[PDB]
Amino acid sequence: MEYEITNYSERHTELPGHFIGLNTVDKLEESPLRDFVKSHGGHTVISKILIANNGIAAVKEIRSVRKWAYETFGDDRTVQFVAMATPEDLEANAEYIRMADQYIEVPGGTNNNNYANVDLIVDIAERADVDAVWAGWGHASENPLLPEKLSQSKRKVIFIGPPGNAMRSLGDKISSTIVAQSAKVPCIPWSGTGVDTVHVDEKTGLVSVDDDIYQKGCCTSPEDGLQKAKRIGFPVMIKASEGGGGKGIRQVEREEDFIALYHQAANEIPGSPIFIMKLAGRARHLEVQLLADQYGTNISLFGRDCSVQRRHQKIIEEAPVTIAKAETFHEMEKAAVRLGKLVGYVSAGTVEYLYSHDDGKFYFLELNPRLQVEHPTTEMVSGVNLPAAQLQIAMGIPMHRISDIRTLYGMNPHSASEIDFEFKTQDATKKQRRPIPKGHCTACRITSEDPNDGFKPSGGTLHELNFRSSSNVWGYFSVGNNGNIHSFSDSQFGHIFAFGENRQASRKHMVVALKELSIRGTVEYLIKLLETEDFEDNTITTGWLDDLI
Ligand SMILES: CO[C@H]1CCCC[C@@H](c2ccccc2)OC(=O)[C@@H](C)[C@@]2(O)O[C@H]([C@@H](C)[C@H](O)[C@H]2OC)[C@@H](C)/C=C/[C@H]1OC
Repeated sequence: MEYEITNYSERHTELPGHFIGLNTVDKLEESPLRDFVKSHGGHTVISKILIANNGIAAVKEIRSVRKWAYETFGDDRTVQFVAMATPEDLEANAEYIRMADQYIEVPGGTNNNNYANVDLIVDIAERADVDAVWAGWGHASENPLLPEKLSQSKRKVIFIGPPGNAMRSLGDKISSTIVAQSAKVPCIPWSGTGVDTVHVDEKTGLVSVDDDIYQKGCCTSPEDGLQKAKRIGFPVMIKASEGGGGKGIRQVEREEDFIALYHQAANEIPGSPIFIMKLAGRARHLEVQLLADQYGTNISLFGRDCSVQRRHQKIIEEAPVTIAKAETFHEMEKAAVRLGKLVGYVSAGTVEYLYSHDDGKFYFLELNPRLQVEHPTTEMVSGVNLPAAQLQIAMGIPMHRISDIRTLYGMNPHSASEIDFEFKTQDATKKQRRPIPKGHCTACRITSEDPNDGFKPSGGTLHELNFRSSSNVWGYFSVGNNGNIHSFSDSQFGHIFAFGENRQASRKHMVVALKELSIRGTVEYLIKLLETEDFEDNTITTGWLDDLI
């Protein structure tokens, strides 16, 4: 078969070498896959992928890509998958291992010994002679050394995700906020407000902040920090930029406690720079789904509202966002895009925001440089197969030649016409359709207890739920093997996704599914949360669930 043609050869010359793989279209024999990549403007044929993950992540990657492969080439194995298999996963007969076209055994224990071990991943990538590695979420997905070492290999292995430079462009909290401010993204009042000068390596695009600028947002002494705190207004947070987890951080309610608490945080992470920031109160946590190709094009795929949290853990999330005014969320989308373009982002990513419904303002929190477990919420309302889009982007195919994206913008999916994603001109508004979310999706995190008792557990590590009473709901529970904290566990986590024509409908469908599920040997509190007046009226906040407890 033939396709409409895109010639991006000039643009290919500008791309950093780490984007280019070994099997480039120019020196490759004709084939369905090669023809597709070439005609669509891509540079490298990715026909074999190593999955540096397990559980639901590995299963989702395989199913999403194989579905795209089948729809596109009539052969769902056009792009092969190699799996990494720990003794724990092998012993549990994990589905992803059985699904993969091939697999390689790896050491057990915590993930630093396997799925998150960069050197091992690179070694296996070479041994398996793969074209690319997909990490997804968790494990080493956010480790810049992964794409860097993969590209340094003589096998020139591609990373299906953002480049190391993009991940590094957003360093500690201080450097990260300054970069955001340089991209004109509103940030929470802090000791560095106004500091927005960044340095971009004219050759690598790596974004950094010179020491003389970085220090502009740091405290020179406890007394200096107090002065900065007074200006910002109490309560504030004292934070050591090099702080780990919950160390090097202290909330200050009153001036009188500042100095003492400053030393407490400083002493936990000695020598670390310290910055002051206003304390976020009960508000909203919104996310913008970012998708970027290798040619500077960053777009948003609407967003998600994950305000309902417990101990900072997302429990209930929905897409698209509805609490914010349409134009205000569009501003969050645009700011996310500005940031993505600045750090040279590529692939899927999320920009998190703090949003106050009382005054309608929003503030940057962070950019998670990875695809998230709850991504199907966004996939459902946008119609975009995200793992397939990531794969095409990794092959060098531009945003406008990704079929699901063309469909989202109301274009003929077979056409090669350029798309103006910013709708800047009358011509663009004439040939394109502004994306509109299709329906609504509610996602709930669910937990289960399946103690390891010697008895052979139900085969597989991904237990799927096929609801008999609901038509718009799907869910799963997964055995947590080889985590960073637990190599195996009695507890099992998962998610349930429910679709509806609108917020009320998806909510209703979720409740119906949960009730059906509750007829099994957990989700009882979820049903109550979903049927509360506050949730129904959408008057919840980031502190809502914690206040109920
Ligand atoms: C682990 O694999 C599960 C994942 C299900 C995720 C929930 C489900 C859904 C969302 C909301 C409500 C109900 C169900 O989302 C979907 O089915 C949609 C969005 C989606 O993920 O389907 C997958 C792809 C075509 C693509 O990525 C995307 O389509 C654009 C296919 C491969 C389905 C795989 C499933 O296995 C059969």
